[PDB]
Amino acid sequence: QWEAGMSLLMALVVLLIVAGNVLVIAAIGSTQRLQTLTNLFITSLACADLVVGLLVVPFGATLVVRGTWLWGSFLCELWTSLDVLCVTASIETLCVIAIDRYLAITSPFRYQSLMTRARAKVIICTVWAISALVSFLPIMMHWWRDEDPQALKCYQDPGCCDFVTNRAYAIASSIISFYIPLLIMIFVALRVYREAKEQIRKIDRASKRKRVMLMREHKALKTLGIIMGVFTLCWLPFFLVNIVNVFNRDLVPDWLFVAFNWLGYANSAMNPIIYCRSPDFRKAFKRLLAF
Ligand SMILES: CC(C)(C)NC[C@H](O)COc1cccc2[nH]c(C#N)c(I)c12
Repeated sequence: QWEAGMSLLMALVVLLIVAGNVLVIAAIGSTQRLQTLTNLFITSLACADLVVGLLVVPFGATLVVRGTWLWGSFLCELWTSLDVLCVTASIETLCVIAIDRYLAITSPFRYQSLMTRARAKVIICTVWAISALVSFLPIMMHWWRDEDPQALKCYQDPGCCDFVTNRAYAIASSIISFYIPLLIMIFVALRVYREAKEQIRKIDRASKRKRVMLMREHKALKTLGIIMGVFTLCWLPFFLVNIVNVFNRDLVPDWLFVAFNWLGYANSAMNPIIYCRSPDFRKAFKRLLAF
């Protein structure tokens, strides 16, 4: 009856994710004070991370608990596609926010004259467009399938929903969906840690007006660096191992490959918790929870 002592932690984590992200969307949707530009991208994340809790985690939970896929050969690929999509759409939006805070911290004038709200919404959709094209289609077109006699065995089996992929895909799909966006995100997230350091460096002047607006605008930039940071810690392991197999299979235990995968799942619930650093958010979550 070990199944009962697991469905609790699983229903618990689904709760944290959903409740938490539904909260973050409401906090921004209600409070006009939280309806900033960057907080639109943050909304996108709250959605990607929500879809995970609502669909990706539930199904993925029954596959670990029962040890067998019970929802057919279709929902297998469909659940896989939503999974890959949500992770692609995330790293891309985090990569946007980096370039955003960069262009908004080095060209304050050009930024305001070019970056509106209706344009940033286009940006958000363009990201979800590329994410689908890149992750969703190649799966639908079965470019991931392997010719291995063992692999061909798992495709004809509806009860088996293992993501057995060839090595050509394994490499390209991980580069495109993760590594390239990650490197870009990291590089730019370091260029914004230098300018945001030189701004608080060449601040022996200013005032309790200009140092207060550099105390709020360095302070959010930290919360973003934490989001980008934690996210990397939860998904970089998984993708390192993912590549290891491409070079040398049977070197990493399958139980572990699933471990690091759930590590990256937990990352969806970690966001709303980190937003409690901001006084605004922290006050907005109390309004809704009826305190
Ligand atoms: C295997 C499964 C149970 C569904 N979990 C997949 C991960 O959530 C996401 O893994 C990825 C995310 C984004 C792009 C990716 N490319 C490849 C490959 N090869 C993977 I694995 C991958």
